[PDB]
Amino acid sequence: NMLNPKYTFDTFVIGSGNRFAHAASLAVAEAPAKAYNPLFIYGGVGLGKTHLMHAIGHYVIDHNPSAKVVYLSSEKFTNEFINSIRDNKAVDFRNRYRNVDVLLIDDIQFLAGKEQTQEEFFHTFNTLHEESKQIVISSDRPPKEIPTLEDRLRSRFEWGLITDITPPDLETRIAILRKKAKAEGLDIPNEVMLYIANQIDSNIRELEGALIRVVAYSSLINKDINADLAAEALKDIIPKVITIKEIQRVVGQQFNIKLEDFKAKKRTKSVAFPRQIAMYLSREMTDSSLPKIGEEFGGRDHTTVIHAHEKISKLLADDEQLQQHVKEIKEQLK
Amino acid sequence: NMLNPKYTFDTFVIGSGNRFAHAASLAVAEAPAKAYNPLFIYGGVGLGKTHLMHAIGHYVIDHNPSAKVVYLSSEKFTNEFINSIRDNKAVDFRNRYRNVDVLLIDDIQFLAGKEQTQEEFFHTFNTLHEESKQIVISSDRPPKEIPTLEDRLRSRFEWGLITDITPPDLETRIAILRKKAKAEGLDIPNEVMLYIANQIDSNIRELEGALIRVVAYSSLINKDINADLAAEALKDIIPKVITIKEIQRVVGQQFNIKLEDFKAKKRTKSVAFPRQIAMYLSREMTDSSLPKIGEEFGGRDHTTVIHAHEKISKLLADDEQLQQHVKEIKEQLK
Amino acid sequence: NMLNPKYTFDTFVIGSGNRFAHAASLAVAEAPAKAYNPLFIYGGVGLGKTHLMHAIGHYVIDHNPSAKVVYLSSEKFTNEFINSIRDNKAVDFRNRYRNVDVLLIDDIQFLAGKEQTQEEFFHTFNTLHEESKQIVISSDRPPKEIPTLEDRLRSRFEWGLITDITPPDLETRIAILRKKAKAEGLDIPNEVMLYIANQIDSNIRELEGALIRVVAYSSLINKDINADLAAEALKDIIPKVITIKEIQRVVGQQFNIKLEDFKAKKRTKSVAFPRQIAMYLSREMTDSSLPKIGEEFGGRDHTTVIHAHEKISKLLADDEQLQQHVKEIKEQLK
Ligand SMILES: Nc1ncnc2c1ncn2[C@@H]1O[C@H](COP(=O)(O)OP(=O)(O)OP(=O)(O)O)[C@@H](O)[C@H]1O
Ligand SMILES: Nc1ncnc2c1ncn2[C@@H]1O[C@H](COP(=O)(O)OP(=O)(O)OP(=O)(O)O)[C@@H](O)[C@H]1O
Ligand SMILES: Nc1ncnc2c1ncn2[C@@H]1O[C@H](COP(=O)(O)OP(=O)(O)OP(=O)(O)O)[C@@H](O)[C@H]1O
Ligand SMILES: [Mg+2]
Ligand SMILES: [Mg+2]
Ligand SMILES: [Mg+2]
Repeated sequence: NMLNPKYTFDTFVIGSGNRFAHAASLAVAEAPAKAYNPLFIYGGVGLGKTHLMHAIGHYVIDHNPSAKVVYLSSEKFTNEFINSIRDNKAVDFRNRYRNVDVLLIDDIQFLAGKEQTQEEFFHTFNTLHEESKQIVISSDRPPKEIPTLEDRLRSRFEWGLITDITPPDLETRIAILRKKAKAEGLDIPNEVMLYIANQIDSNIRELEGALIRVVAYSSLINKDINADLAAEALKDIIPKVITIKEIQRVVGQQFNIKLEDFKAKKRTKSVAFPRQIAMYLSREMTDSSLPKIGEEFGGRDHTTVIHAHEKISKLLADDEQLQQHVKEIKEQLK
Repeated sequence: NMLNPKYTFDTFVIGSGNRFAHAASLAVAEAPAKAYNPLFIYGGVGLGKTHLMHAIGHYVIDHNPSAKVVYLSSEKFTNEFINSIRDNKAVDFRNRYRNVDVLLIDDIQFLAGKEQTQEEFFHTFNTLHEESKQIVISSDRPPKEIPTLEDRLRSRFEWGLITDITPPDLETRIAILRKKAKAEGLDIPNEVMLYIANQIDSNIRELEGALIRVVAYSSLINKDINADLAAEALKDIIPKVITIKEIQRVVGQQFNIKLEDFKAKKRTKSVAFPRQIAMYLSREMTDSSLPKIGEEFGGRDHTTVIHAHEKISKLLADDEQLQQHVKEIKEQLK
Repeated sequence: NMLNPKYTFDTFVIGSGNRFAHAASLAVAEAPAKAYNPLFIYGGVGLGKTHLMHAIGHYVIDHNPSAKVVYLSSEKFTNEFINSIRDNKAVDFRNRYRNVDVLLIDDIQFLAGKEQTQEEFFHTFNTLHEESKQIVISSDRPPKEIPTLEDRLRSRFEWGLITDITPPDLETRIAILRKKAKAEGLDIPNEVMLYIANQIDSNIRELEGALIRVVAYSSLINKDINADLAAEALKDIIPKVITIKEIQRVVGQQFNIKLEDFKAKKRTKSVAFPRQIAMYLSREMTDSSLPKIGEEFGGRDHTTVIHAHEKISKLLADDEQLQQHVKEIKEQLK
């Protein structure tokens, strides 16, 4: 029906970051409206929530064919709700959504900032929970930190079980890629697999994207996939952690002060100016503590750093030539 | 209809800079919504991304007349979306664009800075991907480079195939120019073809401008096209790499300091000043390493260059006569 | 409408400097949107660019009453665009300026420095060329040297034919004068036309103004126009080539020295200083080459010329009444 066939409990990879959410979803599928009537899922994007609840819907339909499992996104919920209001189809909207055996909702964050749709979902939740029906909600934030949410909805969300998804680690990244490769029907070396899994890790969508790009590049070049092939295909795609020494060398390449001049005790303006501009940049951009930064940068007290960067802010609040200088600094440092 | 009849697969010259993009585009045209749904071509200017998307549309419409194919630019998308919002026809906008079999969207970079429109296109993308429809996206720069793009949209862009287009080679430029001439229905000598293609490597949109200028000049002057006539026509149409030797000769033509004076070990202000002004000029307008430029400039240490160009920066941050002097220098060095 | 009855192809006098532009414009007029779609014409001031654009519009409207030709300036474009986006009526601005069969946009260089107006014109150009609508662009400088123009908009400017207008020569100046006089309906002796065309060669506009002044003064004096009356009428309206000999004579006059001792080998200050000032003036005023001026200076070496020029420049960089004397000398030479 309206469920992707690729998303299923059997095609889902279990890892440390999704074991709890997977187990809760499977328990809900095995015991609908009995174990966890409100089940709330939150996590990052590209982390497996839609896959998980498509798997729930598939499980429920397969084990029970009479069930009316409905899955949708909060965007479509609001669109249908408002169009029903505008076309006097409110009774039909209520009929279609209050009587489903299992309900599955994407990205309920979309409801934030919408008052009447939130009220209508509140009443739908109430009716479904009263009828001992099953409600499953996904989000990217826990219900505590969803803005513009009524306390009744916030308390309903926390009523049941709240599960979190975290970014996958290396073993499950390789396992996910292996599962995708085996489903597609391609043979690829472990070294290529590990190279991709190590080089790209922010979410999993980009993992599949990198894999399909490298296999397509190999197909075009008409050679089998190797580690060098993976490296050459995945070149325009490859975060740079900035260190205190890295920002020091950035400033000592742009304004190219010699390395030991910052540590010197010279009070002249020519020597001083790069010291305080780099001090302000490091203070605003790095997470290192103020005494620590003073320690590496000449072992200076925090008072000098404070005064220097404060006067730097004062001079950059009115003067624009150094403003374009500093925006270039922050453009070529990254 | 909305597709340029000239832009098609037959009129596209395959090279080493468009082979990967053309392969992905033709595979997508052969198997819409089955090979790589979110296809993402990006590249420079005048390179053929619009030609490629028009070719995809032509192929899929010819091989499947019933298929609903919509090509539009992201600017047109924003215009129509905002007009739908203001005219109270948003539902009609959703029906128009969410039900398309193949959606070709041009220059997605325009969505940078438009958060509501990015959300709308995010929802449209999700619908078109859930319904198993094809989405082809064009851009100037990779999705990780575009500013003010939500991580959801960036990850969905990077989910599918990503291809890039590079400027043509010289043989590719000659082949493109031959195809354009034979399409126009005229014969141009290979000497003229090589002359124009060797003169211009910017983009095909100016390659064809050069060819049309040559043909127009020949038609006016009532003489046959040859290399000399092409040179006559392209006098005012036709980048000069700036190197350290030519920078030194520019400064030795403006401030006319003799060649061996820079290499001299003198410490007088009159001798020294041209040395450091030229050194700062090169340092701000060269890609060569500081030790290399220092060795070239009399085999000097990098610290002396550092101090000299830094005092140059101080004297240019407050003095204006040398400011117009240096702007003249940079104007006439290029 | 917005076109000029006095600006048409019949009133245009074809010459060496506008034959190419006239032929390209006539081709565009005969076959709108099909021969040279992005036509770009640039030149000086008072040369015939707006005349040619109005002639193109006149021809198209005359041969095609169902043609929506719109002539406008860049200033009117930016005014209307900003007013529309301030009134929140941008949809009507777009509806007006993307449905024009021919767009005759003038003095496009005005768009320099207005980023969003440049973007709106960029989208307008894309929409108009994507639908096979003629585009004619006029400027005072070639598209390459229009500042703050993006590569995209410049490349669209360079896509088609680019023409240029050169200041007219004597025969076509006299032809323009004869045409203007015959259109006005007065008989003027050919000697008067030759006199005016000889003693005013700047553009059409001052030529037309000189003719108008001659006619008005002669009408006031109720005397038939002749060479002497034209001379008296143009007494108050009416550059010289600078000569090294003249410069030397002038400088020697101010600084109390004769003529024959310029090439003398005496190293006395009272003669060297005026000679250095004269050679500095020749260097910074004339295009004469350094070997040539050295030959005129009794075979002095280029190194000595360099040293004297640098010394004079540095000495003048610290004082102002030598600059005053130099300004007085330049005013005398003018
Ligand atoms: N074990 C796994 N954990 C997470 N994702 C997985 C796993 N195995 C496969 N995937 C893939 O991860 C991808 C992430 O897409 P998914 O639809 O789950 O995103 P999401 O974060 O839930 O977002 P949304 O709710 O907006 O759809 C899917 O294409 C899915 O096939
Ligand atoms: N490989 C090619 N063979 C033939 N013509 C080509 C090729 N690549 C580009 N062109 C031509 O270049 C011209 C301008 O390029 P085009 O508009 O197609 O690309 P683009 O600038 O990358 O696209 P977009 O405007 O969508 O960013 C077109 O007329 C097209 O025919
Ligand atoms: N070849 C020509 N023959 C006749 N008149 C000419 C010719 N060239 C220029 N002129 C005169 O130029 C006058 C005005 O100049 P025009 O506006 O055409 O030029 P422009 O200064 O380049 O234009 P713009 O208004 O775009 O800055 C017209 O009245 C026309 O008579
Ligand atoms: Mg999804
Ligand atoms: Mg594009
Ligand atoms: Mg003009």
